[PDB]
Amino acid sequence: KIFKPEELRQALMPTLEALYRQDPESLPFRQPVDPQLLGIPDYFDIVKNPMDLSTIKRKLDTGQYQEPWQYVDDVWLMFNNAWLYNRKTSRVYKFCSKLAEVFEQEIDPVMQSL
Ligand SMILES: CCOC(=O)c1cn(C)c(=O)cc1Cl
Ligand SMILES: CCOC(=O)c1cn(C)c(=O)cc1Cl
Repeated sequence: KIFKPEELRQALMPTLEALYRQDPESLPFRQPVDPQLLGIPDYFDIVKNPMDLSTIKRKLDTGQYQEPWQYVDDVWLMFNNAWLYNRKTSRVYKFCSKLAEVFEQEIDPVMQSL
């Protein structure tokens, strides 16, 4: 079996809600990184394809995903960007690692139900 495109929001939104529920860990991920505002002006020199929770949520609300892998792909893009840009000792890097642990715990039982 599969999750059809029209089933994606109902099946996958709880995994995204679980990320948002992590506070403070999700806070650096809720909106697109604004390099000038955040005092990290080299961000787009390092990160080629930004991704954040608000973008994923909009795509999941508005039918922009056709298959589960596309949602999962954007989530890992968001995490990988943060592990790439931020130092291993940094708050954002460590928050990213916590969110990834939460994501794995939430997405695995959903995808393994198929
Ligand atoms: C996936 C449900 O969305 C949230 O849980 C959520 C969404 N936004 C846009 C927020 O700013 C905060 C939360 Cl908690
Ligand atoms: C809202 C504050 O966000 C950040 O400070 C931040 C977020 N991300 C995802 C980064 O990769 C780097 C920073 Cl500095």
